[PDB]
Amino acid sequence: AESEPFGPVDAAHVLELEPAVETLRNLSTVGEHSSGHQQSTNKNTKVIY
Amino acid sequence: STSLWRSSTQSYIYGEYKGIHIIDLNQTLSYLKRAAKVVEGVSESGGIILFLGTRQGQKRGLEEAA
Amino acid sequence: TDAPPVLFTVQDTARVITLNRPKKLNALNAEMSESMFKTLNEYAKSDTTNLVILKSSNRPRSFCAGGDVATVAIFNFNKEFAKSIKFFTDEYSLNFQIATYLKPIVTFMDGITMGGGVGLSIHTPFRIATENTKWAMPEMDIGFFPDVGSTFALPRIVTLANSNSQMALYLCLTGEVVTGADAYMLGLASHYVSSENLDALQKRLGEISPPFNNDPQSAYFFGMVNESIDEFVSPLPKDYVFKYSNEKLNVIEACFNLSKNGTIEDIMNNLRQYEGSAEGKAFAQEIKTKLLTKSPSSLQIALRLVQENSRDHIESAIKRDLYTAANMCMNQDSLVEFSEATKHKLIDKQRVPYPWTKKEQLFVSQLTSITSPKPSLPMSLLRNTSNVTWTQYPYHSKYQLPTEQEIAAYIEKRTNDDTGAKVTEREVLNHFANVIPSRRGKLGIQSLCKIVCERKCEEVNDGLRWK
Amino acid sequence: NALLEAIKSRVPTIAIIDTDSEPSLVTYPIPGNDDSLRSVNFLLGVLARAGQRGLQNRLARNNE
Amino acid sequence: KEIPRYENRTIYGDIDFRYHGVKLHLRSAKPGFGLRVNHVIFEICECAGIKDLSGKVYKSRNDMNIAKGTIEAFTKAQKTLDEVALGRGKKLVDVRKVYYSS
Amino acid sequence: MSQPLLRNRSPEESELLKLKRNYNRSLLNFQAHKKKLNELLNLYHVANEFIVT
Amino acid sequence: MKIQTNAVNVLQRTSAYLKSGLLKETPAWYNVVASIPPSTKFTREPRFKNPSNGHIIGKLVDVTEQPHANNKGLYKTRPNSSDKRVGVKRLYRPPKLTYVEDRLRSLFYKQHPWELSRPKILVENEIGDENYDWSHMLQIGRPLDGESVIQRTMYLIKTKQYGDMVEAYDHARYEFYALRMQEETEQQVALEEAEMFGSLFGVSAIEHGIQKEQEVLDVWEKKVVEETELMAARTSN
Amino acid sequence: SLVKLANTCAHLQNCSKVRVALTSIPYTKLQLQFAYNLYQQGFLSSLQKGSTMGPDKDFVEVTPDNISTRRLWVGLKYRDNKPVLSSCKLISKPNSRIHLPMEDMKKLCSGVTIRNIKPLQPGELILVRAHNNIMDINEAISKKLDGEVLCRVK
Amino acid sequence: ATLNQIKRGSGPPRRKKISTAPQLDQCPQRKGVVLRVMVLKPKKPNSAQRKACRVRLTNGNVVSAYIPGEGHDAQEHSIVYVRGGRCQDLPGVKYHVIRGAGDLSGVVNRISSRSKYGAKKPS
RNA sequence: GAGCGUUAAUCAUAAUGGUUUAAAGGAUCCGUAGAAUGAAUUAUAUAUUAUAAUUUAGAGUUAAUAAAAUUAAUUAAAGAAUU
RNA sequence: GGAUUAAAACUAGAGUAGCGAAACGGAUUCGAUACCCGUGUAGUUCUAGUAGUAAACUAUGAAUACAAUUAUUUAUAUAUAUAUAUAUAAAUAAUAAAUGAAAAUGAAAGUAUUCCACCUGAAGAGUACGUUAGCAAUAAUGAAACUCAAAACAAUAGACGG
RNA sequence: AAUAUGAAUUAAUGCGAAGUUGAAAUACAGUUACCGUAGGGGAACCUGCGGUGGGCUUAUAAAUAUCUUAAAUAUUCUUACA
Ligand SMILES: [K+]
Ligand SMILES: [K+]
Ligand SMILES: [K+]
Ligand SMILES: [K+]
Ligand SMILES: [K+]
Ligand SMILES: [K+]
Ligand SMILES: [K+]
Ligand SMILES: [K+]
Ligand SMILES: [Mg+2]
Ligand SMILES: [Mg+2]
Ligand SMILES: [Mg+2]
Ligand SMILES: [Mg+2]
Ligand SMILES: [Mg+2]
Ligand SMILES: [Mg+2]
Ligand SMILES: [Mg+2]
Ligand SMILES: [Mg+2]
Ligand SMILES: [Mg+2]
Ligand SMILES: [Mg+2]
Ligand SMILES: [Mg+2]
Ligand SMILES: [Mg+2]
Ligand SMILES: [Mg+2]
Ligand SMILES: [Mg+2]
Ligand SMILES: [Mg+2]
Ligand SMILES: [Mg+2]
Ligand SMILES: [Mg+2]
Ligand SMILES: [Mg+2]
Ligand SMILES: [Mg+2]
Ligand SMILES: [Mg+2]
Ligand SMILES: [Mg+2]
Ligand SMILES: [Mg+2]
Ligand SMILES: [Mg+2]
Repeated sequence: AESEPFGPVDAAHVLELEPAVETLRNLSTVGEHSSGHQQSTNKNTKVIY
Repeated sequence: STSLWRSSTQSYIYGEYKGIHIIDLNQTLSYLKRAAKVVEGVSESGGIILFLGTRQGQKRGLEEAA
Repeated sequence: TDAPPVLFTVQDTARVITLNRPKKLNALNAEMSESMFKTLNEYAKSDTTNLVILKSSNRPRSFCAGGDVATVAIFNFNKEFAKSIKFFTDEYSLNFQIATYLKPIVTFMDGITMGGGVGLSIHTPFRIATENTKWAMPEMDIGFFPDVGSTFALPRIVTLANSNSQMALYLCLTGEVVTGADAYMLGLASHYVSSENLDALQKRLGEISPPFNNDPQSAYFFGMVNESIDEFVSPLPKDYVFKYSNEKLNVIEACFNLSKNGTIEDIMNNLRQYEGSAEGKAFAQEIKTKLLTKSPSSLQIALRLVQENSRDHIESAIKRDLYTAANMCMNQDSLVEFSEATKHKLIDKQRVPYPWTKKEQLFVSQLTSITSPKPSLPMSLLRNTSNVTWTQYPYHSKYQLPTEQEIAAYIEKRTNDDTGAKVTEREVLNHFANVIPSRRGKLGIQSLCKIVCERKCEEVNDGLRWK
Repeated sequence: NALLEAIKSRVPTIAIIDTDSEPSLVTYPIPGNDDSLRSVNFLLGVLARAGQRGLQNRLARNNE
Repeated sequence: KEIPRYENRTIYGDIDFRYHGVKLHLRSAKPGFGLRVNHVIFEICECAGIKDLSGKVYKSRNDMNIAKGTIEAFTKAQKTLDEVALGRGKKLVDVRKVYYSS
Repeated sequence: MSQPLLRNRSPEESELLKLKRNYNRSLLNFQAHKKKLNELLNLYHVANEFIVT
Repeated sequence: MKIQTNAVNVLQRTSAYLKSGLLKETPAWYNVVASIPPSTKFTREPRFKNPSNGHIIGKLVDVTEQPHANNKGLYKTRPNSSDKRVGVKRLYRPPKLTYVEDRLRSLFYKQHPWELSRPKILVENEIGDENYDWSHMLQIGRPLDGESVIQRTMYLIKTKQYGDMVEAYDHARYEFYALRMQEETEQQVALEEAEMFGSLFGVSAIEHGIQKEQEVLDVWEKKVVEETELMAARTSN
Repeated sequence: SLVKLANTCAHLQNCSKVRVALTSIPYTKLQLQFAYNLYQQGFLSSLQKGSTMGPDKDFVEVTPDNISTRRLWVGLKYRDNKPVLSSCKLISKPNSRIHLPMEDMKKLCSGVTIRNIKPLQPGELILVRAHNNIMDINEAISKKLDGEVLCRVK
Repeated sequence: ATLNQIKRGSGPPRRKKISTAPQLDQCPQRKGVVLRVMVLKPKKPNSAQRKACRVRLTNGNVVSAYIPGEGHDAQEHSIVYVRGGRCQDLPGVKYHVIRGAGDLSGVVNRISSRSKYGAKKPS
């Protein structure tokens, strides 16, 4: 519709992707000394030595 | 004559009478006013206005208009 | 399932709003007002809509016979005051949106345009009249006031005998009906177009678009709309004679010339003590008769608003009308008879005037209370997409016939120029018909200029003096 | 010939368009009888006076 | 002549245009796609400023008529988003462009 | 859009329709029958000029 | 001929020249055309009424609107073949303008053939200036002729003084005869009175005709003689 | 009838080429739904019920007595010397009907040629029929509906 | 063609190059014995004495093979290896004998394109 | 490039085709199958299909009124001329 | 699948003026198994059959929906101040748009939908072989190898034309 | 009986060079060509019968013309008159 608002979040839903701002934020928490760096969801595989 | 009709003019026609098509003067007036404003604008802007008419007798009108 | 009260349609880049209550003469209720108010906000945000066209589907019978006040009267009789205040908040908020709308709005006043209808057109710089136009403000006979911002518009747009809002007070206090060409010559209508040409004009309005990198809200596009309408204007009827003669214009300008603290009695005194021509004297008696068959309270309230909304900004004038309307439906001090009079005339068909009881002279404090917001009843106008206020219409002057104050300004300026030349009536006509770009060739412009000079200017030698 | 040259040269054109004439070949058509000298001279006269008023308004703005 | 260009790099959508015996099938392409088209069409796209384009020519492959047909297709067979929006009274949004907007 | 596309004939409307249609067929049959008799009458008037003996 | 595109888009083609830089200077017409856009739809438009007689175009009478029997005595119970043919073409064909006055005009000149011999000027002066009161036949500004009768007849039927058009027409005809007889006498008498005071005239109408006939009869005499001598020689063969 | 729909799509193309402002189409539920979608999408200026002779000015109830004489009247739009409704073609043809799941409709709107159907182009309208209702393909995808891909309008 | 005609077989003809060496039986080359060496005249507008040879292949097919290069030592009963490739100006000569294979020696004193004429590299 | 060439092969390289005049409308029509195609409204269902009811715009039947004297088959006649 | 299907041809029985393959003669010609002339058999005709072929052509399968004009006839209907006028169809002609390699098509060779037939370089070839049908002549069906880089249509400018 | 092979024997056809006997076709090609069919002839071809245009739509005259204020008035006219 001529007066319907369509923004980045709506576009993200149409393209079935996380918002571009979210992608930027997730890419900033990758540095080893950066905030948000987390890796624990994989510690669920039984191992025997 | 209705026999010489160029049907692309259909929207300007008011009707047919005595074997000819009658032009809708209400539209002629609106088109004439629009055309007149264009001539006035170009004249007021300093443009070159050329009046072309090659039917017999038109020269007098054409010369005075220029 | 039922036919919608207001119909919305697309006309190329123009959006057509059509009032669709033929059986009620397109009377405006809360539903209609709310629908139009909401749809206009959307069109303001849209980048594909260049202009809006407000018309009726009942033309030439009526465009809008006025707000639906008969229903508001029943609310008052049932103490449904919340319903009544909703009806006026919607209507007045729509009148404020139209006044401040940034895109051109073109109203086709093809029929009875009385009351709310005036509010739908008076606030648009492109208010087109036709032979079938019948402009009137018949509120004094129903016990109400001149609403829909008519106390801010009429004192600023009328052309003749309106230096001190004299003509504005004459129309609001007498409820005189103006017809077609007369409405255009008075300034009530910006343009005069034959009804037969409305179809063609509508199509042309939809086809025109802002050029290059200009939005439809630019002054450039407003000029384009004005030119398009002018191409459809036709010369006035040969026999047509203006409704008000100079003598009748002299009675209004003198008998309705009050001060900042004037009263309806002062007008009654002038109409009762007027001296001059026999026609003028007889004309003053006719006004006196009419003004004595109105609501004694409504006349005083109308005068108050005209003297208050003639120097205020648009938002404060429209807000003051909402307060007055609410302070009248809820008659706390039994000072008005709006509800009882409305039932006597509309709900019940009675030709005779309602016998008035509140025949006193309200004080300045009483009038202030009736036109001031009560701290217990909070009412505010709905927010529009423009949210702007101003003391002068931004476009009305450019595209209507000039007022008597604009002609005077040019005579005074020309008469006080270093040229040391003489101002001549012929030079005045030329300056208004063939000089101003937006007024070039404007219908009935030379006739109006001659009415002003023949009644306001003194011709001495080859010059003109502003009596 | 003249109309097609005007199109090629991007020159706006005005013309009287009779019922047997093609409207789209001109920028601003004027529907009307093109065979009578009275009709033509009437329409030409109106356009000529419109031009005159434009010229007079340009010469006036130069003076003042 | 001026030819409409979407994002000044490609055409608006796809074009199936017939110029005399030449059948032109032109498709718009993503940024960085390059010109993958008939050699005659390639040269025209270079001069016009088209960077991304795919297409195939069927039936006649006469160079002269491909060039003229291409020019005609770029002008008579394209419609800008703005022209479509105004004609239909609708808003047309480029989803890819909105996704990277503020 | 909400209006139904078709409204079926009410049983009463179908009765009046059948009356008119039966009348139309009957009137045409009667008018043809009377025309034939009027031709038989005009042939009787002239059969005195015809020879069978 | 194809609907042309390049005549109405001169502004847009010019704007591309200016934006690119191919054209350095804005043309004088450029601003004027931008403010006054050309009409570019060139569509065929339907029409729903004949402006002359107010006949409605595009209306189909449904069988529900014809409940009574027809002239044949039969009821209509189903649409006929004509009702089932799409009639869109009638919406676009220029309507034939008709006028009741045209029928009377043909009648008047059939009844009075010699009124045709009175020259009529078709060149108009100003149609908008005609202020005629058709309560009387004579009008200042126009001749007395057949049209005076027709307009008088219409005024009578419009004022409802007469009901039948024939009666109004006959009433107008007699008013016309009276005025024509007063003018035939004013001219005869004026000529008679002038001759009685010594007015002299070079050539009368009868004399003018004799002179013209002589010019023709003189050329005819020569040719006849010539062609009556070639025949004699050719026949001698 | 898909045949009737094919006739209507061709008819609209013919009328656009000559630039007639008003034309008529057969009076059926499918035609009405088809026209209504075009009207809401801005391809048609107006949509009125009427007769063989023209649009109705006042409401005329449709019954078996006049059903054979009913028509739908549609107004065509033209802007800037170009028709708004330039082309109108069927996707699902009478002799080859195409039913797609919602997953394949999403691919069609994403640039993927499905079952030889060229993908949706910018500014194009593709209509889908599901349970005898006609809707835009994007609306069918929103409602998770599977349906027949009827036609594409540009 | 209609949709049903396509269902019944109608369709575009397939494009695939056809074999021009049918006598080899889809083999790169076949051994043969020269039956008779011959000299043939090109078709116009060419003029030359083109050396050819009739050969009986190990599969029983008898073919005419062109002997390329300047000078050859092929005789009757010589063992030759035949490959595909026609002599354009000689109609009916659709094959070539391989120089430097069997009893056919490489071109004497060939300097350029030696591999095409069975000539070994000079030290 | 430790490969290069050549021969033998496979895939790709235009039906996002055509049939007055270039390859290509069957002499013509009738009509069977068609796992060919095909009206309208409503209600269900398991749904572009099925079923049921209802409808008359395609396709038919019978009359009435007007019009026309051709096309088949058969029989009975006439005419100018020729030998 | 069925039926009908020009001319020629064939099987029987009639007919046979004129025309007329062939044949035999007369001319023409360097020659003249021709064109022209004569005599003129089959055939051309009728009845009962066989056969199913033609540039059997609009070199254009059938059906349906739809799109801008004019002219001219025809048909039906309507009206009247009675002989025209107004309507709605059909046909034909010239066109717009559209289509097309163009010539052009023009209500289709346009916009669409449905069904059938048919085509896939030239030549070989509508031939060979087989099969089916027929008294027969034949008709239908219908290849491949070898060879070649051709071959064809519309249009353009010339040259030429007894 | 089928399939394959060779085969006495026998039929059709292509290309290549290259003359010979005629001059059939393309122009009115010097007898309009071609289609179907029949007969005849060194060879092309000739002849009969019907069909087709992919040949004649290439289509282009038995000629004959008239009266109202010729001007002190129309012809001039520059936003004037009204
Ligand atoms: K073709
Ligand atoms: K069959
Ligand atoms: K015989
Ligand atoms: K033929
Ligand atoms: K068929
Ligand atoms: K020959
Ligand atoms: K033959
Ligand atoms: K023959
Ligand atoms: Mg003309
Ligand atoms: Mg390696
Ligand atoms: Mg492929
Ligand atoms: Mg075909
Ligand atoms: Mg055929
Ligand atoms: Mg054939
Ligand atoms: Mg029927
Ligand atoms: Mg026999
Ligand atoms: Mg002979
Ligand atoms: Mg048979
Ligand atoms: Mg044969
Ligand atoms: Mg055949
Ligand atoms: Mg035939
Ligand atoms: Mg049939
Ligand atoms: Mg055979
Ligand atoms: Mg050719
Ligand atoms: Mg010869
Ligand atoms: Mg020859
Ligand atoms: Mg010959
Ligand atoms: Mg012979
Ligand atoms: Mg012959
Ligand atoms: Mg020839
Ligand atoms: Mg020819």
